[PDB]
This record gives sequence, C-alpha cells and structure tokens, in this order.
Amino acid sequence: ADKELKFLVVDDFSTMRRIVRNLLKELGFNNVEEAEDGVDALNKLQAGGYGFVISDWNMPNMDGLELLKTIRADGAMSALPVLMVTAEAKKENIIAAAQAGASGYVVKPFTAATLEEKLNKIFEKLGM
Amino acid sequence: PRRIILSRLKAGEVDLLEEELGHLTTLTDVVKGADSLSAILPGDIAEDDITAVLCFVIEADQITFETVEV
Ligand SMILES: [Mn+2]
Repeated sequence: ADKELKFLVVDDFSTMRRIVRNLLKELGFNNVEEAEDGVDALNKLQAGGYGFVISDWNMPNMDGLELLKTIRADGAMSALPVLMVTAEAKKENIIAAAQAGASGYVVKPFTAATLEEKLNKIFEKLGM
Repeated sequence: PRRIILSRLKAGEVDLLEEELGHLTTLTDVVKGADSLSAILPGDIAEDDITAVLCFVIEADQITFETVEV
C-alpha cells in the first residue's frame, strides 16, 4: 500500500465524499480526488494517475454499477480496483457487484476500521 | 440439496464468510474448523454467484460444492 495511491471517491452527495476523504486521510491516504457521478468519474479517470476507486451505488447520469462495468470494459482502466458502496446489504446488489467485477463492497455508513479492513483485503488480493 | 466446503481459511476468515453467506442464503449444518467451514445450502443462489461474492475474500480454489442425499 503506497500512501500516495490516487483515490477517486465517487458520490453525488458531497457530504458522503467529505466523510470518505477524511476516513482515508485518517488511514494515511492523502491523494484523494472526487467525482459526482459515473460520467464525471469517467472523465476524471481519463487523465490517468489513479490507483483505486471508491464508488457509491445510485447516482444520476451514470450509476455505480455502470461505472464499474465501463471501467472493466476499458483497456487502460480494466485493472483498477473498485470498492462499491451500497446502502443496503441486499444480496441482489452484492451479487451484481461481484458479477460485474468489483473488488469488494462496503455498506454505509461505515467506520474507518471497516474501511481499513476492506482496503487491506483488496490490497492483499493484489499484493500492492 | 447442496453443501459448501471452504478450505485454507485464515484466522477469523471462517466467521467472516459465515456472515457473508448469511446475506445470500441460509446455512444449516454449519461446521467451523480452525481453517475450514462447511454448510448445507438450499437451492437458492446459483453456485457462480456464491463463488463470485466469496471471491471478494478467498480464491476460487478454496471453494467446493458437494451434493448430499436425504
Ligand atoms: Mn447516491
């Protein structure tokens, strides 16, 4: 885990993005950039330089699931870890996220610890 | 019916996967080894789905399904 990993936190609720930015800062990750939906996120990712994407579920323009699919289908981005943030721990969501190729999922609201666990495991499965 | 067998799990990784399975379906015959977990699963989520979600933690090679007669 390089503490300079460029995160992209996607969410249409600014306050949720602020919270996440803090949790990450608390865990030592200070390279955090935001996006307000899938389309915004995709446009920012085009510039490259990112190494992790935390993304909320439902958003206008392009929802999380679509952002995941699009990332998975894009050449340069396909191997980018995507942590899906859902509001409900319902199986249909959880399964769709797995089928789509998500690196994990976390239900909000979540603590710094929960976040850190999820992140540690994803880093583990990629030895990064 | 079907039975799931998870092998080579890390410490606590067994409990984690139990609750994880508790979101997709209901487990019956739960056996918790120090590095294994096995349970009986009804005909709910297709094997691929169970595997897809479990892979958020373990590798596919650690999962195995098995039939069981009444
Ligand atoms: Mn939202």
